[PDB]
Amino acid sequence: LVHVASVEKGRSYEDFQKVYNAIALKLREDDEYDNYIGYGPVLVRLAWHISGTWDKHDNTGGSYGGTYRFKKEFNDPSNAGLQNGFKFLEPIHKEFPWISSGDLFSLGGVTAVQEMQGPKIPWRCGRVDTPEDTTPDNGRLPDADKDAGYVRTFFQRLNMNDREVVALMGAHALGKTHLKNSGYEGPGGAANNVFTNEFYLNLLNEDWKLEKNDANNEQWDSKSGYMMLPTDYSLIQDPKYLSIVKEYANDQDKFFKDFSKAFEKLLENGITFPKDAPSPFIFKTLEEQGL
Ligand code: HEM
Repeated sequence: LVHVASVEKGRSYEDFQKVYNAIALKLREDDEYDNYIGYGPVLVRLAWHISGTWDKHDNTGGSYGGTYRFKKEFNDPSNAGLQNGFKFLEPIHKEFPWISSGDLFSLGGVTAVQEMQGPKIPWRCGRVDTPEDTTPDNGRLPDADKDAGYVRTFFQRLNMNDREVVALMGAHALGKTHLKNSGYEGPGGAANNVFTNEFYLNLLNEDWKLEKNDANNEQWDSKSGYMMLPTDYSLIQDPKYLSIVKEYANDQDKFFKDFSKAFEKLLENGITFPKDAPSPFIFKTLEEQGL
């Protein structure tokens, strides 16, 4: 099963920077969402979930086909809440109808990370919509109530190693768990709409207690009002993960560089890029453009 990137006809860097900018401008404008967290975190999560269905063994799932637009995937219990990100992107897609669904969903994630002051994430165009029967079944996204061995094995299916897993998980600095979506409640820290290495700092520095939430699920809580999922906390229970958590807690730049690599890889898993494909694009932020 081969998915060849095909550039939207006649489009180039400038066209995608316009789409970036529209997303970024709406991120700034629609600031009220989720008690003023804004849409950044949910857009990052959407980009991850549309990519995280990939299976390296047979190249099913993955961002290429844009299949989140079909009800089977839209309604995956694992994706509860992401409809808010999709709705955000609707007017963007209406303005730029030429962009593929997979390019739009993944570009939303890149735009959110950069506009939240995260690392630059190189991004490649050319995902092509595929039909409804290519939508992957529910159940390929990870459970949160599990341990380090679960996490490690899970991410092998996405061809991610320990360092890539721990780097990717730093995105959990962003946003919050919502009890009605996932059966977990609370943010992971104070800086949850700016992209930093706070996830690692808080894992190491907060005093965590294993409590039950109102949905009768266990989660790790701090007196400062933060929470970690069991799978988050597993990163400091496993000795190999813990070393890498300490590394990123002590080196912001290294976290940024490793996140950027792992996130681009996640977003590109399953896609074959022709040798004569354009190079990856690095979009300017609104701030860099004076916009
Ligand atoms: C073991 C892997 C992971 C598990 C079990 C997991 C689980 C969760 C769960 C349960 C939530 C809360 C959803 C809700 O209640 O609204 C969440 C939120 C989120 N996740 Fe993860 N996740 C994992 C990996 C990742 C990765 C790799 C990324 C992206 C690089 C990511 C990005 C996010 C973001 C940004 C949020 C906040 C969303 C919001 O505030 O609306 N997650 N995740």
